[PDB]
Amino acid sequence: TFGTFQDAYLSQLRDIYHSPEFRNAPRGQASRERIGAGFRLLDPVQRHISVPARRANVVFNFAEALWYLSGSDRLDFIQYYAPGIAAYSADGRTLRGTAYGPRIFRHPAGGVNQWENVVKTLTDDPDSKRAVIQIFDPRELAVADNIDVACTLALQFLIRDGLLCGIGYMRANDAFRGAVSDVFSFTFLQEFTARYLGLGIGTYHHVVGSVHIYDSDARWAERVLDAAPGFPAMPDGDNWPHVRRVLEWEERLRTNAARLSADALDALDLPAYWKHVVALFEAHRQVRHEDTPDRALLAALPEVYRQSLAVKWPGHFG
Amino acid sequence: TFGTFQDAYLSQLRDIYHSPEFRNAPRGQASRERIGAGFRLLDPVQRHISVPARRANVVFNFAEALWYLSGSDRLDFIQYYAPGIAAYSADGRTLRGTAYGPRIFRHPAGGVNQWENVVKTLTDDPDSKRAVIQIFDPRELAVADNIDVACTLALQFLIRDGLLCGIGYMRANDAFRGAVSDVFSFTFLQEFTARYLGLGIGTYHHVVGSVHIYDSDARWAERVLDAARPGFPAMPDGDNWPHVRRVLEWEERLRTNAARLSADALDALDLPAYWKHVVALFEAHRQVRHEDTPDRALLAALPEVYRQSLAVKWPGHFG
Ligand SMILES: Nc1nc(=O)n([C@@H]2O[C@H](COP(=O)(O)O)[C@@H](O)[C@H]2O)cc1CO
Ligand SMILES: Nc1nc(=O)n([C@@H]2O[C@H](COP(=O)(O)O)[C@@H](O)[C@H]2O)cc1CO
Repeated sequence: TFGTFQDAYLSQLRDIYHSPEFRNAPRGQASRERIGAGFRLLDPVQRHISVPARRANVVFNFAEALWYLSGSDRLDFIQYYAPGIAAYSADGRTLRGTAYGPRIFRHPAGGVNQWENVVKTLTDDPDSKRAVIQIFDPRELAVADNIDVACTLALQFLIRDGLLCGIGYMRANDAFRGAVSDVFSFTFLQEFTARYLGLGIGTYHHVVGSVHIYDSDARWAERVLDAAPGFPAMPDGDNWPHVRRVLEWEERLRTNAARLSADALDALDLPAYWKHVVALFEAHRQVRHEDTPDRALLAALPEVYRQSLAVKWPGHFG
Repeated sequence: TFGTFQDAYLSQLRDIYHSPEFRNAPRGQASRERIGAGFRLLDPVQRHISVPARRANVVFNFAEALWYLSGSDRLDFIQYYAPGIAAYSADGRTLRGTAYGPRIFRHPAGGVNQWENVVKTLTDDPDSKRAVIQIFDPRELAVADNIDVACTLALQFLIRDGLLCGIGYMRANDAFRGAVSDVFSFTFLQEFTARYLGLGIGTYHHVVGSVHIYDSDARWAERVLDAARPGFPAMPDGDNWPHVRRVLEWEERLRTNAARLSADALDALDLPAYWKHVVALFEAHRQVRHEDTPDRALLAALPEVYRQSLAVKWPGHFG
């Protein structure tokens, strides 16, 4: 049990690095591995990694989470934030097991909106043990040479003592890279669902069949291990309308069809929390489309976001 | 980490009974509960509970595991061994989320045989992290007033250092009743698959979202904790499918009382000893359920673990 994700993250990293149960190479990828590893987070909202050596990218974090909420399988959206992700796209325009959006909101086994069913289930029976969103699909193993098989099995939500608790079940997780965005996204969905239901946030449990550090990340992992402000709360109630507007801005900014000044960002008809997210996308637009870094944009952000930007793009925001 | 399932079972039962995290009533069923609970078993073949006050039923345990291997959703098969399982059947004919057989061998999503796909995946890439059998299905929550939603999410197998390791992921598990048969069946599947692949048996990991004791079982759970050996036999090496097919033939004939076998007939069956003993369990159960003469010579030839289970479960017949 840990207070924040960062504590759990570093502890797990040091477990796998120092005492791997196995060294092997699934699909030719040499790794240090532990089996059946998990942890419990007391404050899932504190979901960010702030160790400068890790250079955690809060823009990608929100982008992935919102990509999931959009229900999209499209590569163009997500690869703009994570260029290496195209390696998992067979067709060069969609992602398959990597795209959790369709798994949540239109699962290929029946075309089911599981999020809605979870909400209904917990509304009809608050104590329910059945409120599960399945991610993995039985057909992913049926075809050979599949380059993108879902590594998350399911996400479960439970209301306990008036608080929404979350559990992520994974068959496999990159403990150094992927875990950072996976735990961010799962706890983001947990918080989002809690606000929708009018509940407080409980604990988050993470459990994984194979947790591993790829040997190709060993140097960077070592640098993070040698190294050594609060994440803001999402506003109460139904955030879908705000998410819809944020997604409109995301696309306009990503395609460089529009740009927002510090004053224009503050003028947006959005809660402060979501204004800052759009601000992250404007900052990312400045990077990607080589536009002038706005220091006034930077100064208005929550400190956690300022730090992430300054460390990730020090030439722009340092 | 525990050596045997009994050690893990008793430790967990004590945790939930005496130190529950929550008290609630999902679907109106008052319970003591802990969230995010699991264990590791170093010796998954030792999968049985022998505490007399628990009255663990080894015949049901094998019947459930074989019911799964048969790929069947039929109620008639399984309710013969566990009459109370009828409560989860909406049609009096089949089970839905309780029936893991079809989920494994012809999953609702595509009709996929996931066991075959797991074996192929591990054959092509021994180190694979992908060898998962999905159990749960997204349509189960879309069924209005569903009385039988799968509580197992998935089973995963990994080949590590020449051993097959197993992981059972469940959204919910009854710590008193269900856990006994679930861990039996999952470790049975694990062993069966290891033998088929020519591997030794690795660790078994059990991971559960909600682990609970129902208040209706509190008195019995207390008797077990207040009350608190011989080894469980190993399944033969190699491909056991042919033996399983033969055992399922005998299972059907004995259950329907369409056949019966004496102790000497059982001993002379053309099966490995391990599987002969399982057929004998079914013959013993037939004697009980169809009111035939108990064969004490049958009882005497069984492994001690099975003798004990029969003696405690049916003391009037085998005590
Ligand atoms: N969300 C994810 N988390 C992750 O940790 N991964 C990583 O990508 C790997 C996919 O390779 P396998 O299908 O061989 O497990 C996982 O083992 C895991 O290390 C991938 C995704 C999907 O992009
Ligand atoms: N294999 C099983 N193990 C189990 O432990 N169960 C128990 O049956 C309950 C089913 O009710 P829910 O769908 O409300 O979780 C589970 O919570 C669990 O307590 C049921 C089955 C299938 O009949």
